[PDB]
Amino acid sequence: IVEGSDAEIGMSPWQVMLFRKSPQELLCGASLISDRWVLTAAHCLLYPPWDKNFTENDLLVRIGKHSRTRYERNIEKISMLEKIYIHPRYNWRENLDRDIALMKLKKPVAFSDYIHPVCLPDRETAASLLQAGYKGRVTGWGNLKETGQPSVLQVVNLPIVERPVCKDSTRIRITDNMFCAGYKPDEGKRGDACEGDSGGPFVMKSPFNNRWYQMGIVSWGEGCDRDGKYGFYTHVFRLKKWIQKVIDQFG
Amino acid sequence: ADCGLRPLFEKKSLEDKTERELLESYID
Amino acid sequence: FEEIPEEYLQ
Ligand SMILES: *[C@@H]1O[C@H](CO)[C@@H](O)[C@H](O)[C@H]1NC(C)=O
Ligand code: NA
Ligand code: NA
Repeated sequence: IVEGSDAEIGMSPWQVMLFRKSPQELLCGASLISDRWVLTAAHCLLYPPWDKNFTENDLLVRIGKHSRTRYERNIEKISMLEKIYIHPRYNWRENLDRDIALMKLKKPVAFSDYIHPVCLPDRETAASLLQAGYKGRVTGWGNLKETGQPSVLQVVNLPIVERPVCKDSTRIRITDNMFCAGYKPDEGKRGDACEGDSGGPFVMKSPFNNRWYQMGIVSWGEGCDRDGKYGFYTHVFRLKKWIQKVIDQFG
Repeated sequence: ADCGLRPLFEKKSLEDKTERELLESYID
Repeated sequence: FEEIPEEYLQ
């Protein structure tokens, strides 16, 4: 996260770190959506142009974390993966359309002060909140600058951007399964996700019911925090029928 | 049923340092 | 990164 701040303890108890076993390193962010299911970006797991194709045994999920590099004894919990499910129409060839994946954990994780699921949006909450100018919150342990790494989880709040502005900021074909967020050059304030934040959540706190909803997944960007560029996020609600199909079928 | 309610914040009626910025942006 | 307990890598 560029131009964010240190998270408060327990601020994002749904945040998940995807952790490579060997070499031991941060692969991506992710989020906890139930005691057995974790949501992330497909490109965190499968990206053939970079020879990336992780299997379940390659990775661990670390939940309840705050420190990036510490083993947070008595606080974090580490889970093994039972199965990865990538959206069948994830477009790794072109523009990362439908950049979404689920991971089922081998065992349920115990909830705590530090570990708690985020809600997924209904059609109504999405319609109400996914509006240009409305701000969400992005969290992660990724890079602090485009070109180092944080001691603890970082957080930044960023406004959703009008679709024509998103489209006019890039040569990439933008789809309805994406949205973009960030400040405009004339808006002064700054901030973006960056490498290593991929797969983590873009959340909004509903003013109707007090609950946090995950509206987006950190998907892609051209550099990080560049003037006139925006971060792009997977539109979770648009892909929720797939999410539900997977959870209904596989538990 | 309990999704999205944080033990150290909503469950104890404490607010984090920047959630108000989000609320102020929700102008409907 | 600090080493994690071996139980998680088996
Ligand atoms: C990724 O790996 C699996 C095997 O574990 C393989 O069957 C699959 O075809 C690979 N997908 C791509 C796009 O390379
Ligand atoms: Na364009
Ligand atoms: Na920018």
